[PDB]
Amino acid sequence: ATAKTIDLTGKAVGEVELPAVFDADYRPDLIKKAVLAAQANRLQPYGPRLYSGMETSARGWGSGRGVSHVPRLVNSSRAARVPHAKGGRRAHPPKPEADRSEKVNTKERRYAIRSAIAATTDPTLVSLRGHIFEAELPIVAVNDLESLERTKQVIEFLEAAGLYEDVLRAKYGRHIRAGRGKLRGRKYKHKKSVLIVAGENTPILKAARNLSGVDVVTVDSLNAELLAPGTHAGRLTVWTESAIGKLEGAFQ
Amino acid sequence: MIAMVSKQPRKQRKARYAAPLHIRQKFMGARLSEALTKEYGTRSAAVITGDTVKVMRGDFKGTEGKVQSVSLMDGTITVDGVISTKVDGTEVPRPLNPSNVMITKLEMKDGRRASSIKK
Amino acid sequence: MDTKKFRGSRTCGGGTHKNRRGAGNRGGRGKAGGCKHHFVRAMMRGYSYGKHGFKRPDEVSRDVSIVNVGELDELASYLVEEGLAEVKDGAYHINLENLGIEKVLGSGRVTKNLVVTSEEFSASAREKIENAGGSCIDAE
RNA sequence: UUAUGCUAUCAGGUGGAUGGCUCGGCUCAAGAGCUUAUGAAGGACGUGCCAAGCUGCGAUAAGCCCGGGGUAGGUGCAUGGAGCCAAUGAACCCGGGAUUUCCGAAUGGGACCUCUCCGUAGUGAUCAUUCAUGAUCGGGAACGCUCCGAAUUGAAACAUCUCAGUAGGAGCGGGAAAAGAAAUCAAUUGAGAUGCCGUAAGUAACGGCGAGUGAAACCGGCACAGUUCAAACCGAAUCCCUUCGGGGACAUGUGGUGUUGUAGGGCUGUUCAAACGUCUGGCGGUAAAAUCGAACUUGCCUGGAACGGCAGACCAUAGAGUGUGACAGUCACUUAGAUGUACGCCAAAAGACCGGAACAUGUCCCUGAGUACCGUGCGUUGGAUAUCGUGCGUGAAUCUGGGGGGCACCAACCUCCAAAACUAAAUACUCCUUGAGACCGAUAGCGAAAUAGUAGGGUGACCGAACGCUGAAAAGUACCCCGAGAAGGGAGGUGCAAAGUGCCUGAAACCUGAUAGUGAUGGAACGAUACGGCAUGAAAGGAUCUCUGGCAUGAAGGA
RNA sequence: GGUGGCAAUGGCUAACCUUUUAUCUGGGCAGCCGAAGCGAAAGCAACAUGUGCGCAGCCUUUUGGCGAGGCACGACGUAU
Ligand SMILES: [K+]
Ligand SMILES: [K+]
Ligand SMILES: [K+]
Ligand SMILES: [K+]
Ligand SMILES: [Mg+2]
Ligand SMILES: [Mg+2]
Ligand SMILES: [Mg+2]
Ligand SMILES: [Mg+2]
Ligand SMILES: [Mg+2]
Ligand SMILES: [Mg+2]
Ligand SMILES: [Mg+2]
Repeated sequence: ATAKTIDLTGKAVGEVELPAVFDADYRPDLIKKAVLAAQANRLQPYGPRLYSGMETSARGWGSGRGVSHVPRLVNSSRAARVPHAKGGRRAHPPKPEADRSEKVNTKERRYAIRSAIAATTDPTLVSLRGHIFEAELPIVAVNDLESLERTKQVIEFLEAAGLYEDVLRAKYGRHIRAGRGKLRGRKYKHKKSVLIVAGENTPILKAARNLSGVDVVTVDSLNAELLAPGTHAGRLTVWTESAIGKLEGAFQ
Repeated sequence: MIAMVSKQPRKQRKARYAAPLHIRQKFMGARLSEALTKEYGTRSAAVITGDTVKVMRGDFKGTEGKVQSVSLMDGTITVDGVISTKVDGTEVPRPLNPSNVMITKLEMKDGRRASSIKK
Repeated sequence: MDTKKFRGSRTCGGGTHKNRRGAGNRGGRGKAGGCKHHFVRAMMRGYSYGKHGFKRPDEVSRDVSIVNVGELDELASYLVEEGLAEVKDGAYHINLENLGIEKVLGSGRVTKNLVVTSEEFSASAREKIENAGGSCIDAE
């Protein structure tokens, strides 16, 4: 229902009434649907070229030569163009014309977002999600958190709130992943630590941006995948007063 | 120079591999000593043939010597005293990466060097 | 199909490996054979041969949107509170033109005084509205 | 010592799988988008000190000159020798020039002759102009427009139909192209150029009414933009070239006016005054290479080497990433964020210029012809007696007019004004640039991780590969012995490690040898099961576990 | 079909805009499906339950009762 607000030193200096977005029941299935839909809508078309393995004039020898009936080069016995021939076409490859986007109705996507927002208040979900923290949820901060412009100020606030341990966990838990992703550009497997939600575009977006594992966004740019990374709800999040005020009819 | 335009390893390495010679000059950068960084205002400078450096990584940590030679294509420097004795027994220089050394004394026989280091 | 479940089955649920060759295993392409060997299937799926009737031009032909008097009667208070109808000395004044309906039909009951103006009414709609104390007004 | 063999393992050889790595590929997005007679693209040949391929370049030939950026090295793929260049600022990058053989649109003539003949030294062909001069030609990944135009296939045969106006062909042509300001769409009364997207809708329509084919309008968006002639009236009042003298066009009409539908314009009269637009101008933005850009290279340990572990110190609008002897925010390049930039491009204030808009009056004048329409044939279309095209034939009217409203005609109503012209944007595409990626990871991904359209194959049209990886550093094995040896081997070195040059890892098949078992009286799906011999049984398997017995309870069964 | 959102005062948006670089958030009612059928068409246009049986569940004197859904009628719309 009601939540205390902590100043930059971390002491409660008032009360805020939580909007109706916070007493929404926990729906991991709908959260999973919303996050999977957003991930799928992010995806990018790919596939082999149009005639890859097929730009030959190869034809079969037929019967009477003691060889398989596969197409062969017109001036050699080397087989061509068939999916079981070396250099032949891929049978059933990925198609750039394939449509990977998923649809989720706006009503159930908003329901999933509300469920994920309410999941930021449960200590059991947040600690089970992986986060290390010593604060009391939900964490509402006075609006002056939005006006601070350097990373050191954010560090001081997070330490005063007992949230910086999660940032350190994300920083030291950053690990070089296994496999081909490193060559493709995904060298690290990153952790998620803290979500800061601001009332509007403020200096705290840049100020908290470089913290390890940290996401800083506004209420307008809040979606299911920020509140449930990997389809798991229970993200440790810092709300500001303006964000809580602006969340009154945000997804209802 | 390789901007955050491309965070892809392939594009970074292609840029470095096919770098022009004037870009490979900047690859010879090395950390300045505390006195040099204080009295130049910059944190690093290009290792030039002649200036004194201290090797701070590898088999030759702690050695101080003058840069004998610089190769821009290889991106290596050669330092007096950093050598590889070969099966003959004759002493051959072992090329070093400039990022493994630290400049302690700059060669300033070139009047253009000061602006080359900064601005 | 579930490709993974058939990895090792050889035929992959097709029966003989001589099945699953071409359109010969379907009896032809599309809805072919509807007079000869897919005649009964054509009857079942509605593709039997024949033509029937005629179409009039869309530019003269027209369908009318409808609403039964039960629907109007038993959600008229919602219409008045939503602005599409008004209460004049106790009688609901509903104008179907702003609802998008052009014919009132007579299904249901009429329990209140409805003064309904519409392009057309069924006869039974007329009696049901008039016995409830209201009236029917045609749109000139 | 049983040979020839058989089975298993091991060592080695061969081989090149696997793993790991990747400057390549592929796909998508965002940009940008023509070039060549001032000789292009493409090709041939040449060009390097040692140079064969590729790449670059052109007898000035891996290059020459100028300005800017960069600054200490450079001399392409490709660190070999010897030199040369560079502080007189090279290399490199950005911009601008020069040189630029022969063929090639190829164009003085000719080409089974990439050369050759005349040399009068070259405007080849077709065109415009006054005959000074000018235009066209070839190329460009796809996209665009115009025209010509199959068959396989489906219909479970097949002919109309479908495949499909597809494939293919010919012409034109730009950064876009085409379309485009209603003789329209509607429906009782409305809208108001075109294109593109969504929808209507697999609907209407067509169809051996089979299979199938298949709209549009309305409506919602993206982007918005309107106009110019012909004629009436006027009549040389104009336009072009120029050596500035003049010359050419032009009364078969240059120019002015005018440009349209509940008609408009002209001619006559009155009123209001002038909006759009063109040029100048360059406030200022965009804008080359590029410049700056925080904070550790601290102790100990391991190691060949820390970017690792454990302590310690910091930056963050920078914790994207890559390199560096192993994992790097603080070592280097960067990044976030700021700077600068020649030529250019857009560009506001402010000036110069042709000028615009209403009304009154009407036996007044003008408003596009082998055109619109129609007959007939054919193609095409969903277009059905109601698509569009075009072959033949026929063929109007002139505001008291003409067209349309899905067979024709009559009437009413509604609606427009063709047969002349232009016109941004929204759209398409991907040679190219940048970015990105649940993409591929060397038999994959482009054929090509490119000395790859290469080697090679075909007379030709054309077909078309394989081949990636030493190491941190060449430290790329000195000296010695054998050997005919500039082979190779041994010994000995280097290196953390031979990883010893087609060199990382280094599977199997196959081959050589060793070990265990067996074996010259022996019967064959090469094994499963049980019990034995021999060998092994270090780790990862058991320790009231294994062996051998006693005692107690004991189901079915039961001497 | 399984699992969900919303639900006759219905559901969902498409293109597109908002992207501050494909996500995303907020818009977007055009349209589609449902809401009335029958008929070739012209056209006309229905039960917010009249009756019975009865499962689950509930009550019950353990034999019955009420009985959503279900089933069977009756009535009505329209074509013939
Ligand atoms: K057939
Ligand atoms: K046949
Ligand atoms: K280094
Ligand atoms: K690294
Ligand atoms: Mg051309
Ligand atoms: Mg057939
Ligand atoms: Mg036009
Ligand atoms: Mg067709
Ligand atoms: Mg960084
Ligand atoms: Mg390949
Ligand atoms: Mg390939």
